[PDB]
This record gives sequence, C-alpha cells and structure tokens, in this order.
Amino acid sequence: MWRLWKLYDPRRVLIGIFSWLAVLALVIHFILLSTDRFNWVGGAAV
Amino acid sequence: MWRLWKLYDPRRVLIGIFSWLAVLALVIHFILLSTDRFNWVGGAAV
Amino acid sequence: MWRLWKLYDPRRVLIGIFSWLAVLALVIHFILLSTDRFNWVGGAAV
Amino acid sequence: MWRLWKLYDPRRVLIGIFSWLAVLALVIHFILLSTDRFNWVGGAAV
Amino acid sequence: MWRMWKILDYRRTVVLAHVGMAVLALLIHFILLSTENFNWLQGNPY
Amino acid sequence: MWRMWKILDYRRTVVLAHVGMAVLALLIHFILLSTENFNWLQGNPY
Amino acid sequence: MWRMWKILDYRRTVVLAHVGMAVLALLIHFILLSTENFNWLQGNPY
Amino acid sequence: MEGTGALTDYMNVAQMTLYAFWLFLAGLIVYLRMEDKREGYPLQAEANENCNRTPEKKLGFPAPPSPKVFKLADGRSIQVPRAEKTDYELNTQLRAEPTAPWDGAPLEPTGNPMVDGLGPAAWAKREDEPEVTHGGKQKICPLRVATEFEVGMSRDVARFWPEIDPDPRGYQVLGCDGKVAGKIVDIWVDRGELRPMYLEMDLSGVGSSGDRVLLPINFARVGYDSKVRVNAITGQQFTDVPRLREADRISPQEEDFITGYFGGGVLYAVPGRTEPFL
Amino acid sequence: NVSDEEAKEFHAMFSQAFTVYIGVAVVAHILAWAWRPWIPGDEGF
Amino acid sequence: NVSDEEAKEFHAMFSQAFTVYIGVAVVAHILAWAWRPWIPGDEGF
Amino acid sequence: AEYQNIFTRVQVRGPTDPGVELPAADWPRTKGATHSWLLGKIGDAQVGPIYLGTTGVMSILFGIVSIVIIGMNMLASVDWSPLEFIRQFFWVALEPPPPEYGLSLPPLNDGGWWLIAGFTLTLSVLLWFARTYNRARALGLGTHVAWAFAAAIFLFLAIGFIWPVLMGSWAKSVPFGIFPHLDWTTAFSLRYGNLYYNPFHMLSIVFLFGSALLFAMHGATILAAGRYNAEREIEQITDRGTAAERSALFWRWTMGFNATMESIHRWGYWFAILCVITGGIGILLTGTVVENWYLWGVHHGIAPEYPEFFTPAVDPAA
Amino acid sequence: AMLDFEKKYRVRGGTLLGGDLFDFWIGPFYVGIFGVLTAIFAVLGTVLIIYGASQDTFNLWQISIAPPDLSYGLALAPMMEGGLWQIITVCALGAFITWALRQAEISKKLGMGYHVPVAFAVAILAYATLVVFRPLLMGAWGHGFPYGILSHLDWVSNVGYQYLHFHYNPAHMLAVTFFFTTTLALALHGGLILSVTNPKKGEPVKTAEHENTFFRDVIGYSIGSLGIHRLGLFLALNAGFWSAVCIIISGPFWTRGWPEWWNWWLNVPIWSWG
Amino acid sequence: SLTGLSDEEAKEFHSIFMQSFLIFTAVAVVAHFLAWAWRPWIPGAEGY
Amino acid sequence: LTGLSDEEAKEFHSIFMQSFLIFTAVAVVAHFLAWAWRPWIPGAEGY
Ligand code: BCL
Ligand code: BCL
Ligand code: BCL
Ligand SMILES: CC[C@H]1c2cc3[nH]c4c(c3C)C(=O)[C@H](C(=O)OC)c4c3nc(cc4[nH]c(cc(n2)[C@@H]1C)c(C(C)=O)c4C)[C@@H](C)[C@@H]3CCC(=O)OC/C=C(/C)CCC[C@H](C)CCC[C@H](C)CCCC(C)C
Ligand SMILES: CC[C@H]1c2cc3[nH]c4c(c3C)C(=O)[C@H](C(=O)OC)c4c3nc(cc4[nH]c(cc(n2)[C@@H]1C)c(C(C)=O)c4C)[C@@H](C)[C@@H]3CCC(=O)OC/C=C(\C)CCC[C@H](C)CCC[C@H](C)CCCC(C)C
Ligand SMILES: COC(C)(C)C/C=C/C(C)=C/C=C/C(C)=C/C=C/C(C)=C/C=C\C=C(C)\C=C\C=C(C)\C=C\C=C(C)\C=C\CC(C)(C)OC
Ligand SMILES: [Fe+3]
Ligand SMILES: [Mg+2]
Repeated sequence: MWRLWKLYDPRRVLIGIFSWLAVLALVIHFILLSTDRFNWVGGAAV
Repeated sequence: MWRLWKLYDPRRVLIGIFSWLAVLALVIHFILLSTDRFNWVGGAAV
Repeated sequence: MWRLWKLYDPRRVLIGIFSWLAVLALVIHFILLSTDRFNWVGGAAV
Repeated sequence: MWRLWKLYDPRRVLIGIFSWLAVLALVIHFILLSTDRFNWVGGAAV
Repeated sequence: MWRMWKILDYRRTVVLAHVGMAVLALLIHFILLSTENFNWLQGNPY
Repeated sequence: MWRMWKILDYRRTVVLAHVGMAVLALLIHFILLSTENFNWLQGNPY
Repeated sequence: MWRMWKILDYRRTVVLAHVGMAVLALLIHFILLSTENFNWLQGNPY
Repeated sequence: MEGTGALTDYMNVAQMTLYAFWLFLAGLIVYLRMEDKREGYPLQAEANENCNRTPEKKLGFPAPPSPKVFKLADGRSIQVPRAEKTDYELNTQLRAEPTAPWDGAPLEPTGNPMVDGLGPAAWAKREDEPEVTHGGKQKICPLRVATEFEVGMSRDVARFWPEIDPDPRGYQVLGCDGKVAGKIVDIWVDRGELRPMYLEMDLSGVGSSGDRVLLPINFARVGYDSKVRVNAITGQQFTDVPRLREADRISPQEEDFITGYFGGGVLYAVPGRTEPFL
Repeated sequence: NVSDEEAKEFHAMFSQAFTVYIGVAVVAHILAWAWRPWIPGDEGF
Repeated sequence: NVSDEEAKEFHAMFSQAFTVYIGVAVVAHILAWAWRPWIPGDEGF
Repeated sequence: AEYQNIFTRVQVRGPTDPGVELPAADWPRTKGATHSWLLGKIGDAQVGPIYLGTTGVMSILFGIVSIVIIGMNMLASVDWSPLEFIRQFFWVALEPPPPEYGLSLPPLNDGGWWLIAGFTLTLSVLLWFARTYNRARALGLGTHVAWAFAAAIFLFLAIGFIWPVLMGSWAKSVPFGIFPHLDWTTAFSLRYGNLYYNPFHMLSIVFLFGSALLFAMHGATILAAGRYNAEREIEQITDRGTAAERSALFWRWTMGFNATMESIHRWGYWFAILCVITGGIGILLTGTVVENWYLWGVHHGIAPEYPEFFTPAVDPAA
Repeated sequence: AMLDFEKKYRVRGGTLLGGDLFDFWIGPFYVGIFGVLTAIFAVLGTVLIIYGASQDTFNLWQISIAPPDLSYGLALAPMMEGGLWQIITVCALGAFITWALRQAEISKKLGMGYHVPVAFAVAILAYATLVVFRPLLMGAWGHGFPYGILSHLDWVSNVGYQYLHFHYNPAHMLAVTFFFTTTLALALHGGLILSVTNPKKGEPVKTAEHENTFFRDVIGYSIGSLGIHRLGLFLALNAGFWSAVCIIISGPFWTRGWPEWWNWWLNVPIWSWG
Repeated sequence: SLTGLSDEEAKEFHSIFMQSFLIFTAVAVVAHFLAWAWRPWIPGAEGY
Repeated sequence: LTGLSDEEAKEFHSIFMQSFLIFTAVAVVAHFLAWAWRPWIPGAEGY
C-alpha cells in the first residue's frame, strides 16, 4: 500500500484529501443545522 | 443580347433564375392557399 | 494677442471654436423651444 | 518641510491638489444645494 | 506669479482652462434654470 | 511531525492558514450572530 | 520611530496616508450627515 | 424564518451557498491574478521611485507564481518568464532620456526612436530561429517558396471582381506623405495561419530597385487602384526598414523588428504626431 | 526648460485675458444682483 | 536602504505634520463634544 | 486613414488542410473540404472536413431523434399545415407533462413525447461532450473546451432535469419552443418572486456581462495589436513578442493591472463557465430552499424601500 | 514600479489634449489629461452618490439615487428630488467619455489601433441610450434608471413589464442571442487557447494547426486565430448595440406589448392559411 | 534627489506654495465669515 | 530589507512586539471604556 505514494504526489493527495475533508465537514455541520433534531445553536427540544 | 452571356456566367444566371422561380412559385402557391377564394384544396365556395 | 496663433495651429482652433458654437447654438435654441414663453413655433402667449 | 519637494514633483502634487480642491468645492457647494437651509438660490426661510 | 508657467505648460493650460470653464459655466447656468427665482426664461415672481 | 514541512511550503501554509482561519473565525462569529440564543449584540433571553 | 522609514518607503506611505485619511474623513463626515443628532446642516434637536 | 433551507433563525441554505461561492470566487480571483504575473514580473522598481534611491523588485499582490515550463514541439523545455528576455530588457541601454527625473516621467528619445526601438517602435527579445509548422515546413515563407499557395481565395471572384479579391503583386507603395516607396514583388504567407503576413517590396522609388523590404499587412491598406497606402511611415522612411538576415526566411525576432519599425511611425514618422490635437 | 523671459510672456497674455474675463464677469454679477439678489433673507426673497 | 540621517529627516517632517494634524483633531473633537456629546446615556442623548 | 483589421483584404488559398494526423484507431475524416471567400474575409476560409466517430454519430442520431420528435409534435399541433407551421413557428412547442404526473412517465401526448425528446436531447449533448473531450485528446490538447461545455451542460441539466426532479414534477421543466421557453423563463421569475433578487442569478449576470465585456476588451485588443501579430497568440505565450507587451501595457496603464497572453484566456474561460455555473446553482436553490426571492431579499436587507407615491392597494381577500 | 519590459515603451506623445502637462504615469496608471478629468468626474460622482446614500440608508444594496419625477420633464430638478441623479449622470457620462479618450491616448502611445476606445464607445452608447437618448425621446429625464445596486433591478423589471412580455421584443431577442453567443465563443476561445498551451502533461505545446483541426473535427468549421477575435468583438459589440436598439424602441417606437409586435408575422399573406 | 530639484529650488517652491496656500485659505476664512453671518451652521441644542 | 540578518530580525521582532503590545494595550483600554458605556455580554434574561 506504500506504493500509492510512488504513483501520486504526496503533497497533491494531502491537498486534495484535506480539501475534501474541509468541504465534507462544512456540508455535514450545515446539514445538521438545517434539521430540527441536530441544531445545537437552535436549541430545539427533542 | 447574346452578348449578355459573355459577361454573366451562364451557370450563375441559371442558378439565380431557378432559385428565384422556385421561391416565387412557392410563394405564389402559398399565398393562394392562404386566401379563402383560391385555396383549391380548402374547397370553399365563391 | 496675435502671439496666440504662434502657439496653436489655427485650423485646430477654428475646428474647436466652431464645434463649441454649433453645440452651444443648438442647445440654446432647444432650451428656448422647451420653454412656454420663448417657444416660437408653439405659439405661446404672454 | 521644504524637503517634501525633494520627494514629490511640483507639477504632480499641484495637479492632485487642484483636482482635490475642485472635487471638494463642488461636493460642498452641491451638498449645500441639497439642504433646505443653505440652498441660497432656492431661498428658503429660517 | 509668472513662475506658474515654468511648472505647467502654458499652451496646454489655456486649452484646459477653456474646456473646464465651459463645463462650469454651463453647470451654473443650468443650476439657475432649475431654481424657481432665477429661471430667467420662465420668469416666476421674485 | 516536523517532516510535514518537507512536503508543503511553510511560507505558503502559514499564510494560507491565517487566511483560512480568518474566514473560519469570521464565519463562526457570523453564524452565532445569526442565532437568537448566542447573538451577544442583540442580547436576547436565553 | 524614525526606524519605521527604514522599512516602509516614506513617500508611498505619505501618499497612502493622505488618500486613506481623505476617504476616512469623508466617510465619517457622511456618517454624521446620515444621523439626526449630528447632521449640522439639518439642525435637528438634540 | 421557517421552511426548508433554514439553518438558524436568520441563516438559510441559499445564503450560505452564496458565501461558499464568495470564498471560491476569491480563490479564483487570486489564482487568476497570479497567472497574470508570469510576464514582466517581478516589477522593476527603479532608483528614482524609492526614497532610498536604490533599485528594487516588487512582487505585488498576489505574488507571482513559480516559473512555468512549456515543453515545446521541437523538444525544448522553456521556462516562463524567460530568462533571456528579462536579461535583455534589464541590460539594454535605452537611447532616451526621461523628460523629468521623478518616477512616471515619460522618456524622450535622444537619437532616432524608430530605429532605436523606443516606444511604439520597440521590439521584444525573441528567438532568431525561424518558426516551423507541425510538419516541419517553414512557417512564414514568401509565395515563391510556398508555391502551393496562390493569391486569391476565390478564382471567380479574383477574375470577375478583383477589387474585393485583390492580388497586390506589382502594386505601388505610398507612404503617409503620398510619396512612392516602390513596388510589391512578393507576398509572405503563414503556412499555419493560412493568411498573408508581409508584402515584400523593392525600393525602386526611394532607393535601390534590387533592395527588398517587408511591409506588414496590417500596416498596408491595399487599395482599389493598384496602390498600397502605408499610413505608418513616410515613403522616404521605407529605406530604414530592418532587412532580413536571409532573403527567404524571417525569424520571430525580425518580425518584431519589422512590425516594430512601422509601429514607431505612428508617433515619429512625421513631426506633430507626438503633439496633441490642442 | 522654459526661460524666465518666455514664462513672463505667457503670464503677460494670462494677465490681459484674466483681467478682461474677470472684469466682464464682475459686471455680470453686479447686473445679476441689481436684477435679483441671490442671498436670501430670514424670510427668503 | 536609507541612511539614518535621511530617515531622521523623514521622521522630522512626519512628526511636524503629525503634531499639527493631531492637535487640530484634538481641538476639533473637544469642540464637537462641547457642542453635542456623541456617547449616549442609558436614556439616549 | 488606417487599416482597421476588420476584414482580411488579401487572401491566399492553398491546398485543403486535411488536419493533424489522428491515432491509428480513429475513424477517417470526411473527404469534403472547400474554401469560402466570404468566410475568408472574417477568418479561415476552409469549410470542413469534419470528424465523425462513435460519439459523434450517436450524438447526431440521438439529437436527430429529439429534433424529429419536437418537430413532428410541433407540426401536429397545427394540424400538419406547413403554412400554419411557419405562421406559428415561434409559438409552437413540445409541451412538458402536466403537473398531475409528478415524476412518473406520462402518456406520449401528455408530456411523454416531451420526456423522450428531453432524454434523447440529453443523451446527444452528453455524447457531444465525449466527442469534444476525445477530439481534444486525439490531438494531444487539454480538455478545457469539453469542461467548459460540461459547465453549459450542467445548467441545461439543472434547468430541465435536476431542478424538475428536485421539485417532484416534470411540469416544472421547459417546453421545446421558441416563445414558449421564453414564457417558461418569465413565469419562472413570476412564480418564485423576481429572480432578479436571486444572488446566483445576480452572479450569473455578472459573469455573463463580464464575458461580453472581456471578449469585447480582448477581441478589440488583439485587433488593435494586430499590427504586431497579436492574433498569433500561441507564439506570444511561448515567445513574448512586442504585441503581448503592448496588450499588457495598454491595460496596465488603463486600469492599473494587466494579464498575459495566456492569463487573459483564463479570465475569459472562467467568466464564461462561471456564468453558467452560478446560473445552475441559482436555479437549483429556487423552489427548493427559497420560495420567494423578493421575500428572501427583504429578509437579508437587500430590497430597496420606496417612499409614498400612490395610495397602496389592499387585498380585498385579506 | 514597472514590468521588466515596460520602461522602453513609456515615451512622450499620443495625447489629444494636455500635451506634456499631464503626460506621465502615477504608479501603473497613465494619467493624461483625460485621466485627471476621469478622476475628477469619478470622485465627484462617487462622493455625490455617498451623500445621496447618507440621506436614505447606507446599506450597500439599498443605496439609490433616483431620477426625478416624470412631471419634471427635461428640467433640472431639486437636488433631493432627482437633481442629484442628474449631476451624477453628467459626471458618469464625462467619466466614461474621458475614460475612452484616455484609452485613445494610451492606444496611440503604444502604436495600437483605436479598437478598444471604439468598442468602449458602444458600451457608452448603451448607457447614453438608457439615461439620455431614451429619456429625451420620451420627454423626461425621469425615464433613466436609478443609481442603486438593487433599485436599478426593479427599474429593469418594471420597464420590461411595461411591455408585458419583454422577451418578445425583436431587438431584445437579437441582443440576448448576441450575449449568449459571445460567452459561448468566449468559452471556446479561452478553452482552446488553454488546451493548446496547456496540453496533457508530458505533451508539447501545440500549434495553430491543432486549433484549426480541433474545431474542424468538432463542428466542421474553424474561424482561425484572427477570425475568433473579429467575431468575438463583433458578437459583443452587437450585443451592446442591439441592447441599445431594444431599449430605444421600447416606448419611443413601441408602446404596446411586445408580443403584439409579431402580429405582422402572423398576418403575412404567404402563410395566413385563412 | 528625486524630482531633481535643488535644495534652493525646493525652498523657493516652498515659499510660493505656502504663500499661495495662505492666500487661498485666507479668502476661504473671509468667505466663511460672510457665510456664517448669513446663516450659522452649528445648530443650538433646540435645532435651528 | 528582504534578506534581513539574524540581528536585524531580532531587532525588528522586538519593535513588532512592542508595537503590538501598545496597540493591544490601547485597545484593551478602549474596551474597558466601552464596557463602562454599554456591556456586550448579556445575562440569561437579556439586557
Ligand atoms: C482671441 C483670443 C481668444 C482667447 C485668448 C486667451 C488667452 C491667451 C488666455 C485666455 C484665458 C481664458 N479665456 Mg480666453 N480667449 C478668447 C475669448 C474668451 C471668451 C469669449 C466668449 O470671448 C471666454 C468666455 C474666454 C475664457 C477664458 C477663460 C477660461 C480664461 C481666463 C480666466 C482664467 O484664467 O481661467 C483659469 C481658471 C481655471 C483654469 C479653473 C479650472 C476649472 C476646472 C477645470 C474645473 C473642473 C471641474 C469641472 C467643472 C467639474 C464638472 C462637474 C459638472 C457637474 C459637470 N476666452 C478668444 C477666443 N484666453 C487665459 C487662460 O486660459 O489661462 C489659463 C489665457 O491666458
Ligand atoms: C504641507 C504640505 C502638505 C502636507 C505635508 C505632509 C507631510 C510631510 C506628512 C503629512 C502627513 C499627514 N497629512 Mg499632510 N500635508 C498638508 C496638509 C494637510 C492637511 C490640510 C487640509 O492642511 C490635512 C488634513 C493633512 C493630513 C495629513 C494626514 C493624512 C497625515 C498626518 C496624520 C497621520 O500621521 O496619518 C496616519 C494615518 C495612517 C498611517 C493611516 C491612514 C488611513 C489608512 C490608509 C487606513 C484607513 C482607510 C479608511 C478606513 C478607508 C475608509 C473606509 C472606506 C469606506 C472603505 N495634511 C499639505 C498639503 N502631510 C504625515 C503622513 O503622511 O503620515 C504618514 C506626514 O508625514
Ligand atoms: C422583466 C424584464 C425583462 C427584461 C427587461 C430589460 C430592460 C428594461 C433592459 C434590458 C436590457 C438587457 N436585457 Mg433584458 N429583460 C428580461 C430578461 C433578460 C434575459 C433572461 C435571462 O431572460 C437576458 C439574457 C436579458 C438580456 C438583456 C441584455 C440584452 C440587455 C442588457 C445588456 C446591456 O444592456 O449591456 C449594456 C451595458 C451597459 C449599458 C453598461 C454601461 C457601461 C458603462 C459605459 C461603463 C460603466 C463603468 C462602471 C461605472 C465602472 C464601475 C467602477 C469601477 C468598477 C471601479 N434580459 C426580462 C424579460 N432588459 C437592457 C438594455 O438592453 O439596455 C441597453 C435594458 O435596459
Ligand atoms: C458593449 C460590450 C460590453 C462592454 C464593453 C467594454 N466595456 C469596457 C470596455 C469595453 C470594450 C473598456 O475598454 C472599459 C475598460 O477599460 O474596461 C476595463 C470598459 C469598462 N466597462 C466597465 C463596466 C461595465 N461594462 C458593462 C458592459 C459592457 N461593457 C458590455 C456588455 C457593465 C454592465 C453590463 O453593467 C459594466 C458595469 C468598467 C469596468 C470599464 C469602464 C471604466 C470607466 O468608465 O471608468 C470611469 C471611472 C469610474 C470610476 C466610473 C464611475 C464614475 C461615476 C461618476 C460613478 C458611477 C456612476 C454610475 C451611473 C453608477 C451606476 C451604479 C448602479 C447601476 C448600481
Ligand atoms: C460557457 C457557457 C456557454 C456555452 C459553452 C459551450 N457551448 C458549447 C461548447 C461550449 C464550451 C462546446 O464545445 C459545444 C460546441 O460544439 O461548440 C461549438 C457547444 C455547443 N453549444 C451549443 C448550443 C448552445 N450553447 C448555448 C450556451 C452556452 N454554451 C453558454 C452561454 C446555448 C444557449 C444560449 O441556449 C445553445 C443553444 C451547440 C451548438 C454545441 C453542442 C452541440 C450538441 O450538443 O449537439 C448535439 C447533437 C445534436 C443536436 C444532433 C442534431 C444536429 C444536426 C441537426 C445533425 C445533422 C445530421 C447530418 C450530419 C446532416 C443531415 C443533413 C443532410 C442533408 C446532409
Ligand atoms: C416535422 O419536423 C421535421 C421532422 C421536418 C424537422 C423539423 C424540426 C424542427 C423545426 C424542430 C424545431 C425545434 C425547436 C425550435 C426547438 C426549440 C427548442 C428550445 C428553445 C428549447 C429550449 C429549452 C429546452 C430545454 C432546456 C429542455 C430541457 C429538457 C431537459 C434537460 C430534459 C431532460 C430529460 C431527461 C434527462 C430525461 C430523463 C428520462 C428518464 C430516463 C430519467 O426518465 C425516467
Ligand atoms: Fe485570444
Ligand atoms: Mg408555456
């Protein structure tokens, strides 16, 4: 599995994975904000 | 007037005439079909 | 004041002055038309 | 304070200062024309 | 202050003076035409 | 983990981290300002 | 704090200071003209 | 508010989608401005712009990207911005004097600005190897060697309405002052661009009839009366148009020499062009 | 570049034109004030 | 870069303008405060 | 009196360019190529040849099927009259399904023909995307044109497929007609409260107007520097001539900043595709997460307020 | 500071006015006399806009300098009743015109043709149609559009619905066709140049042969390196010009609904069929 | 120096600049005195 | 200026930290005055 890093540039994969992680975290957090049950700032009662 | 064809290329004159005649006969036939009196397939009375 | 024409091409000055006169005259006439007292063709009464 | 002209060319600062004064005078004169109290040609009362 | 022309080219300043003062003079005349008491063409009472 | 800086530029990452954290700090403050329970400027009841 | 000019170009800083404080001072004067207690031209009660 | 899309009491999905696009648009704007800084950068701050009276380099904002390698068809990996062009520009001694010592003062040429490459007469430092097509032919060649091209896109238009499909071979050339400079002997065509680029003329009117000079087509106004009118330069000035190193080829450098010389006529061909209308 | 002599000649033509323009303009404002003064009073005009 | 003497001449010109500008600004704000204080109380102005 | 680089005065015709050689698996190009004097004035005179491969043929077949379905339904709506077809040419359309069908498959004459026309039209444009992609790769070019086309596809799919699917009815989609799809455009704005207040419609217009602004700026600059062979832009990117410097200096002196011969085409490329991408996002937002765009603008404090000029109307049914 | 090739181009001459007096650069900007004027006009108009904003609201989108009432006709209005708009209009017009004249000074200095100032004159023509020509024909400066980011969108909405379906405006359908086509052409032009100079990694920079071959492979025609910039300028300038035509005929030359305009097409004797 | 002005030229331009500035300012001061006598622009606590 | 040495970097750093301390100190006082005018952290009831 270590040969993955002789195929792709380690920096490029680091930049792409972090960008995907940042986008996904933003998308999920706002997905929870748009629902009633998981809006922590909204303080909705379950 | 035979000299008219030493000036104007016969093919372009004949193509021009044919294009005019085709458009004109189509336009006259269409105009007749648009009228109530001369629509021969609409079958109206005078 | 004749020294003025040592400084500018007389042709460019005649173009410039007659351009001001043409635009200024049209604007003054148009302003007079736009009034209800100096509009001569409208037959304004006083 | 004379050394300011060892830094800025007199032609450019004067062009910029005069452009600033022209903008400033028009803005202040026009702002006064906007107000009811200082519109001198409008001539309101106090 | 004749030294003002050793900084500003006199030929170009004269031209700039005329065009600029033309704009200002038209602006002021147009402003008076907008007012009620100084529109000389409309002639409202004073 | 110091070897992280043999992959991504430290000069580039530091600057993009300040910009990135600028957006994130601004975003979270503005998200809280858009609530009612955490808008400290409005000071709604909690 | 004359060592500041060993870092920042004194000319460009001075120009930047005048343009920036120009816009800032216009901004603040306009803010006061937007209010009701500090618009000195309107002269509302305080 | 309430409904689908609400994220808080004020924030909604469309609004946060908008700010998400703001962050992207900024990152794209910054990226685009960096791609803007691969030619002519870093900026050369001259001594007379800085209070310390020393030349410097300004990166600007955003700072320029790292150098970019264009691999070329002939097997030559060139880097951008190119080192030889930057080195030529920074070392060339301009034959001009600033009209004032302060920064932003225009240069006033000392000698002849047209042959010295000042202002509109200026040329870039380019390659001296003549360009080739993808197949290896000479890219810009005259019609005497590029014999597969014949003048005139339409044979019938060229034969019956030659005014709109002209053949400028044998045309007289006139300068901006109406004087006859010579006769067009040949046309140069780009094998890739499939267009005329230069009108080779002799100097039979103002010099040796055996001399050959290239007139760029965009400076030539091919008339309807067998005369080509060049507004760029005076007829007498056709003699100083730079000559080709080889009579049958032109390098990209000589293209910048020749088009540069004619472009310089726009200001320097006759007195008064530099001078304003008023 | 301009010498003191050619500068003074430029100022000479400036002064003749400035005084004629200013002089006729002053008359224009005196006639304008004789017609309708433009400084309103406490009650206006 | 600039020498110490050039940089000190820069800062002498700066300090002169800074003091005049800030002095006028302090006076102007003291006048504006005597006119209409701009910090409201709990009940307004 | 100077030559304005608007029409090519002198043209030179040689043999037809058969194109750069393709890899030894591509279909042969067509053999038909002729030169046009009229087109040679504006630019390249050669018309044809054209490549047609698997993706090209299947895109044409899917597209022809779509055009036949739309055209025959258009013609059928006027009782098959070619005269009435010309009279009503801008008004006829293949109508989308009525709202009652939702996302199901409706009968042919009740939006079924529309759904088939939309499906084959979608397939033809997607295959055409693969065609633009492969023609670039076959020449060893970047796939920039295809992805720019993909950006235009996404707005086309957002308008016609994704947004109607997100809304749960094929009725929300746009009919295949000239004036009818203009009726759809206006009604869309009426229904969801003035699309002007949609911010991604604002951005879409920013990049659309900026695209016309950019092409006007760039096209005028390349023609203006045509005296220095600016239009040979590939040579200027790899070998910066004086035309590239005068183009950059012209805009640096004008607005304080410039581009390069290469970066200008990045600006124009991104402006073209951002126009169509913010367009798609704006369409996907309305109806789904924004009901009324003016009310959205009021909420976010962007609606101007207007002083009294008339007596406000009151809803009698309030 | 200057580009590393910029110095040799900064010469004297090319002005239309001002001569040597304003013929200099401030930083990257060439100044000229029309740069000083465009600066005075632009600052005057912008500061006047902010003053108008201070009188209603500072919210950036809700700022609005509106034209006067139609009842004012062509008269200049009180400052707070559209006179502020009128001054901003003459300031913006002067700012635009001196900007184009300044670009003309820059054109001559670099030996370029006047394509840029003229192409900008079309944009100025469209604004002049919006605030001068059309308000003139209709008979009131109040027909121009307000100066506000969101208030001029309501003007476009209401002026469009003054003709009940503005999509049927024949000149507007032409201008929209030119706008859509020019961004299509811009996508193709920008993309094709990037595709050649930035091929797949490991490939040489291609030629103008590949550019012509690409579009002949795709659509069967290629307009060429020179044709794409003539057509690109043509499509964008027709976009501006037909914008001017579509709005100048909306009200001065057509007062009914635009769909009704197509009544002549429906009545052509060739295809009436009744 | 930058701008190529000798120290004496800088000092001479300074005196004329400061003179032109005081004359321009003095006229403004007078104009403001006339403007204030016409209508004061600092409202009292009760307005105008 | 771009290639500062160690002694020049240490000298610039101390002046930067002194400038930042003065800037922060003046701001801290400004906040202590702003709190005296109107506090900005509400209680559970609000303001
Ligand atoms: C036969 C001789 C020539 C002639 C020879 C000369 C000579 C020689 C000179 C003049 C000069 C002047 N001439 Mg002359 N002149 C002639 C006859 C005239 C007539 C006439 C109707 O007969 C007029 C009205 C003028 C007018 C003028 C003045 C512009 C100027 C004198 C005042 C001055 O010093 O301005 C100076 C005032 C300024 C420069 C102020 C600048 C104003 C700026 C530009 C304001 C810009 C802001 C803008 C208005 C903002 C617009 C916003 C709006 C809302 C649109 N001339 C004839 C045609 N004239 C003198 C001159 O121009 O010197 C410079 C001068 O030396
Ligand atoms: C006598 C010859 C010159 C002159 C010679 C000098 C010299 C020499 C100097 C000055 C300096 C100053 N001069 Mg001066 N100055 C003159 C006469 C004046 C007059 C006047 C009407 O008489 C005024 C009001 C000024 C004003 C000023 C200040 C800008 C500055 C002193 C304060 C400072 O240190 O800035 C400090 C402020 C900053 C450093 C930041 C400025 C603002 C920045 C850019 C951020 C704010 C932007 C703002 C928020 C944007 C608005 C928001 C928008 C809505 C987005 N000068 C005359 C014309 N002047 C000094 C200076 O330039 O300091 C560097 C200085 O050394
Ligand atoms: C409901 C309303 C109607 C409608 C009513 C109108 C009305 C009314 C108008 C248009 C106009 C247009 N409409 Mg319509 N239109 C509708 C729907 C559409 C749709 C669509 C999605 O359906 C499209 C694509 C269009 C497209 C168009 C364009 C053809 C045209 C605008 C371009 C233009 O004028 O450029 C011209 C560009 C300019 C005028 C810009 C001027 C630039 C100036 C010279 C420089 C400014 C510089 C600036 C100040 C610098 C800023 C400072 C710096 C950044 C620091 N409309 C609907 C159906 N439409 C307008 C038009 O054609 O007018 C000419 C117009 O008036
Ligand atoms: C005609 C084809 C297209 C086109 C072409 C075009 N535009 C051009 C050019 C060309 C060829 C230039 O050379 C010139 C330029 O140099 O651009 C960088 C320009 C330009 N087009 C611009 C903008 C612009 N173009 C637009 C449109 C178009 N431009 C057309 C679609 C639009 C639209 C559709 O809205 C805008 C906003 C500028 C970036 C620039 C011209 C800069 C200029 O004139 O500067 C003068 C000085 C100023 C700072 C301007 C403001 C001065 C005013 C007094 C204040 C503002 C008044 C205004 C009425 C406010 C209105 C605001 C409300 C509507 C919100
Ligand atoms: C950046 C966004 C902009 C954009 C970009 C863009 N468009 C693009 C592209 C790009 C980058 C392409 O590469 C692609 C293209 O081919 O460009 C030339 C395309 C394209 N954009 C097109 C249209 C288009 N783009 C539009 C818009 C836009 N395009 C955006 C504004 C619009 C609008 C405004 O609505 C339209 C209508 C096409 C011309 C083309 C893609 C063509 C396509 O997908 O065709 C599919 C196949 C068919 C329709 C089949 C039918 C075609 C013929 C009738 C078949 C003929 C059969 C036979 C060969 C002959 C029979 C007759 C016999 C008698 C001989
Ligand atoms: C009789 O005519 C003959 C045969 C002689 C030829 C003449 C043909 C003529 C004249 C045709 C005229 C055509 C015209 C003028 C058409 C006008 C078309 C216009 C203006 C269209 C404009 C917009 C239309 C859009 C945007 C359509 C969008 C539809 C989409 C995107 C549909 C997507 C559908 C999909 C993807 C289908 C999914 C089906 C699945 C499988 C998902 O269903 C289960
Ligand atoms: Fe291009
Ligand atoms: Mg419909």
